[PDB]
Amino acid sequence: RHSRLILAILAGLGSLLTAYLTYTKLTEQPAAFATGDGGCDLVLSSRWAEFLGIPTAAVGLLGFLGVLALAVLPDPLVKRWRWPALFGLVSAMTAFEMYMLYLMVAVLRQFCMYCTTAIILVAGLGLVTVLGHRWLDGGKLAFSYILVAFLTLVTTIGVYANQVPPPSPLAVGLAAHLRQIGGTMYGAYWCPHCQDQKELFGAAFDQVPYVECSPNGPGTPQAQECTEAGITSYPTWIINGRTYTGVRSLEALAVASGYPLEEG
Repeated sequence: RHSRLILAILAGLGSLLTAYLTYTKLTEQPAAFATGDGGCDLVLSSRWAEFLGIPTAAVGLLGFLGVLALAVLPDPLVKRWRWPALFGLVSAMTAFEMYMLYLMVAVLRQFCMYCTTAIILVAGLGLVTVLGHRWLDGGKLAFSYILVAFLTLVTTIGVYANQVPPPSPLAVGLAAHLRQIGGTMYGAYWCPHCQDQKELFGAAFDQVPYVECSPNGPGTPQAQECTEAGITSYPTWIINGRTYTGVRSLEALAVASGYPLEEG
């Protein structure tokens, strides 16, 4: 009943998923499955999927390679520190993953199988670590978690708040011009490319006239308003009667919008 073999076995698998989720991003190859419009295509290609410059998969590698090491190292300065070390580490791993899951539930509204697996794997770990050895302290486990979780979440968010810079400075100037001219961007929410186009503006985009094209996601016919103006792919800008395809630079959009760029 008590075992740390379920640890090394899950931690091994965890290591492999993470390993070639990293190898994928790190070589920019597509994920073995997906590319079916949004999904792992959006998720993996979105920001967040990188953490402090490296792949977030690569972060999860350190996690899954940590938990494996502890589980596989024989009882050594670890005998005393194994089952607390394992706990703190896995606590962190569950916390991170709940925020990742949150990202998918809200503020991506999209899911990834490779990412879901990760979660379930860590959920297997979380069960095992709690039930695979008891201190029967109760109060400390409940505390220790709430600490580590709070420490993970604070750092995690504080890294992802570092991820998006201010909408500066024409980013806001243009978003107000587009709002006034009525130049509109048509795009999906599941579209990675549109997310990129949204990225260039930053928090300024909230002014931009946007038309959500598929309110019911992938595989379902697009909203009428998009089919009326004659959209095919995303993103599409119709600014001043003229239509423009794909992502374009703030400079390129300024030209299409009649915004006066000044450098003298």
